[PDB]
Amino acid sequence: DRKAPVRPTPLDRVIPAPASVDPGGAPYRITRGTHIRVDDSREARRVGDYLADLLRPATGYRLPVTAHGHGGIRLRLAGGPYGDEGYRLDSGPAGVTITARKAAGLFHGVQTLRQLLPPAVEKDSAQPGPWLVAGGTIEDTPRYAWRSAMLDVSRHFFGVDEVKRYIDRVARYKYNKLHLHLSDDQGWRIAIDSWPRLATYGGSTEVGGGPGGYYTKAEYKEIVRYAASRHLEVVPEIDMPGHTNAALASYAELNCDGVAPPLYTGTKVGFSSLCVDKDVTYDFVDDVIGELAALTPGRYLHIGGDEAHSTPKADFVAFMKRVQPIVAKYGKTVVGWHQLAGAEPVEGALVQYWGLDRTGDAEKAEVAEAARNGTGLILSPADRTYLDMKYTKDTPLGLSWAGYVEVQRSYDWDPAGYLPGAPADAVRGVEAPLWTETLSDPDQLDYMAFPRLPGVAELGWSPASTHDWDTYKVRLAAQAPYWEAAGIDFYRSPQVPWT
Ligand SMILES: CC(=S)NC1=CO[C@H](CO)[C@@H](O)[C@@H]1O
Ligand SMILES: [Cl-]
Ligand SMILES: [Cl-]
Ligand SMILES: [Cl-]
Ligand SMILES: [Cl-]
Ligand SMILES: [Cl-]
Ligand SMILES: [Cl-]
Ligand SMILES: [Cl-]
Ligand SMILES: [Cl-]
Repeated sequence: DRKAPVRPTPLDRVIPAPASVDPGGAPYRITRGTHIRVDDSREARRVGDYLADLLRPATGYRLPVTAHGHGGIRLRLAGGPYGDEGYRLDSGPAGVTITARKAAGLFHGVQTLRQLLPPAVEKDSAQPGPWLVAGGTIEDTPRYAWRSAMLDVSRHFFGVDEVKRYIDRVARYKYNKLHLHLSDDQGWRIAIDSWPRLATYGGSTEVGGGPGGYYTKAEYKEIVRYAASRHLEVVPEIDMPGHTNAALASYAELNCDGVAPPLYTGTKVGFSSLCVDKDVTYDFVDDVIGELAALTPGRYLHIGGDEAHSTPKADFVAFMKRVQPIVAKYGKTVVGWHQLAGAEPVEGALVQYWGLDRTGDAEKAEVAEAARNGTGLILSPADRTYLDMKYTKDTPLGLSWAGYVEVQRSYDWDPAGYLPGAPADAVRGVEAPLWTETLSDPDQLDYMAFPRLPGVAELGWSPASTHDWDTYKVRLAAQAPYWEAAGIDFYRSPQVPWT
């Protein structure tokens, strides 16, 4: 009977683990007459409608959203110790109430509520339920404010609707940032009006050849809009000065020898570089960042900086000295991969660490030295949170350059002391990147993202006090029938005792 439990989900059985769980008393039961009652604002109705949309198919209930009356489900904005993102959830026969300071907090509370409900809530046709929500109180706040998921759309392109699907997968677990890898050697995926061939030519293929694709400005604005309605701040990346072949192939004049290389359809790295010695390079960078800044309402622009292995250290430092201030010129905070830690991060910058256990002490020290010097740290170790990494040697998709990453390995660590010598106050949070050298459709994205995606969300959200593999894997095993009912393919790890 694992498809419809006799009894409700325990109040504590939630990913991420809530900061505080106080089970007690009888559950609330949603019945055909339940109303979703919201505050009288466009943003409170927005969350209510989002909740109503999640529940209507499987309940068959009308679930009207109103700002009058005493709804059995109440989303209220109120003072409280909940920050921009925390919430309180109270549940019992008198109703479910979710209280927060800001809409993002109500939305996060919605994400807990959908796991308190039974797996049948994922179905697109009406079900018995019963629509029970365990009784008690959850009081929940995030440990880290940077909790991001990356999608690589350069290696294989994914259109607006496929990004919206992936957006909805991550929203489940209280991620608050969506990092988009918009350019690389195999693709340029954002239309730039000052440099139109970047999209029309540089976007014309992908890994393995054939059609590629790109986002018109309107498509990209719709992605940003959609992400925002799921409370994801979009962090765009234009990788530079390496991983730049699609741009180089698009404009001969950007190449140091003035000859445009061919379009790249392979799956290797390191061979491309912008021309640090040419003035146009910085005209090009300034136009691109300018246009991307304008499309970007979030606070951050990612300039990459990884694997510039055809850029000698001194030219790479030079290049980064010049381009970093362009970002603040257009009003944004710079993010780079942690190679930037070795080219003088500007005030306010963050760096994303993608090293592994085999990384050497000198490289890790450079990153911890930048932390000491005030650079924020985003942690995404390649042998922890790279969702493109194989689980075992038998995984059919993915890469293995970082070894194999089973479910326990991905989950079982503490960002706060992970980097030797790094002040734990320098750690802004975690990211789970999903690179697409090997992935070309959304079902494939799912199989590599699930089941590790929730775990990295937990490292970003939950108190370290709640961290424990043996109890976490029980909570994680409970997702199986939810994912099955939703059509989310996932790797049935033997380490996880699946429900
Ligand atoms: C910042 C990083 S990770 N650079 C890269 C190396 O590893 C990834 C493969 O896992 C690849 O897609 C990407 O270009
Ligand atoms: Cl209606
Ligand atoms: Cl009233
Ligand atoms: Cl908000
Ligand atoms: Cl029914
Ligand atoms: Cl925030
Ligand atoms: Cl989903
Ligand atoms: Cl190749
Ligand atoms: Cl390679």
